[PDB]
Amino acid sequence: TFGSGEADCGLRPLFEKKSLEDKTERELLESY
Amino acid sequence: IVEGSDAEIGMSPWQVMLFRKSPQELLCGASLISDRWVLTAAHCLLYPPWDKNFTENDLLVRIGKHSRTRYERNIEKISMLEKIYIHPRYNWRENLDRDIALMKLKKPVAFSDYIHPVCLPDRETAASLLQAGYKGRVTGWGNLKETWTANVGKGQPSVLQVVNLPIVERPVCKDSTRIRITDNMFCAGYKPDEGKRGDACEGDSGGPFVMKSPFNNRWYQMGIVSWGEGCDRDGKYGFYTHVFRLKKWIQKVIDQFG
Amino acid sequence: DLYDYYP
Ligand SMILES: *C[C@@](*)(O)[C@H](CCCNC(N)=[NH2+])NC(=O)[C@@H]1CCCN1C(=O)[C@H](N)Cc1ccccc1
Ligand code: NA
Repeated sequence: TFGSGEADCGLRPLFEKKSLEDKTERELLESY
Repeated sequence: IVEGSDAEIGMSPWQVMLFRKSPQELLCGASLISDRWVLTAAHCLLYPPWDKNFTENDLLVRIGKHSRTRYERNIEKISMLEKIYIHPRYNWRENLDRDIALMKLKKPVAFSDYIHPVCLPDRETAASLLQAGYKGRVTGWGNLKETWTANVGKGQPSVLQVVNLPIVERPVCKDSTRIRITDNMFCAGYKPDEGKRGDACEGDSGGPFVMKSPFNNRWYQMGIVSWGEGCDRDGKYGFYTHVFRLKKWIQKVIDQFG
Repeated sequence: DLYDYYP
């Protein structure tokens, strides 16, 4: 069943999969 | 998107564009949750006060696009719609409660560096991230300003726009509007006291409000751009369909209906 | 409650 989606969901090939951060994602993390 | 910036390439690889087929017109955003299922807002498809009732054959989606100022040959993909599911208790009469729909693709898309699905929140992500002040990220090709503005314009940008915005506490969402809010909605945006600006706008409906989990570093779609009053007004907040709340519907459609 | 119309 679907659950939260597929095994690789939410991991971007050009960012997370390369251990690279996008230019503004730190703004999100800092809010947490 | 108001007061956003141009997206980096591959930054939002779950972004989906919903077009009218005849003539070709960008209507709404959407998001990729598998190779063949796309989430959007119900009102992009069905809104009887405006005689809007689009069928599968009226629409098409484009996926993997970064700029409208180019056909991105070999990168962007298209599909026609096999089936539309509107939430059966979507409230178009009053307040767009349950502003959510699923679209199943006739041509499942191959994933690539530019095309990849987003997650739906589990209970733990919802509890931990859906808190006042925590920021999520909203994307779209909708209007840049509520009204035409000097040296900016109004309507649709070439490059996908992105803005990060904080979730706002429910009592402030409620007090900001005379429209009746429900638990299947949340609101986001800066308050007048915060100085920073930004919002979704017309044409961004159906696009995702995503948050990156600090626990597992995955992106989760928490909201769908649903509605507002104007765009980027002081003391007004964008409204989003609460994906977690509606997740059992999403799952039933995908798991059961075929 | 937690989910709309569930169970
Ligand atoms: C269809 C979507 O593009 C759009 C998104 C608006 C987002 N606005 C901001 N500031 N974040 N939604 C709509 O245009 C919906 C569809 C029906 C009318 N509408 C509205 O947002 C009205 N401005 C207000 C409204 C009317 C009826 C019921 C609820 C809200
Ligand atoms: Na505002």
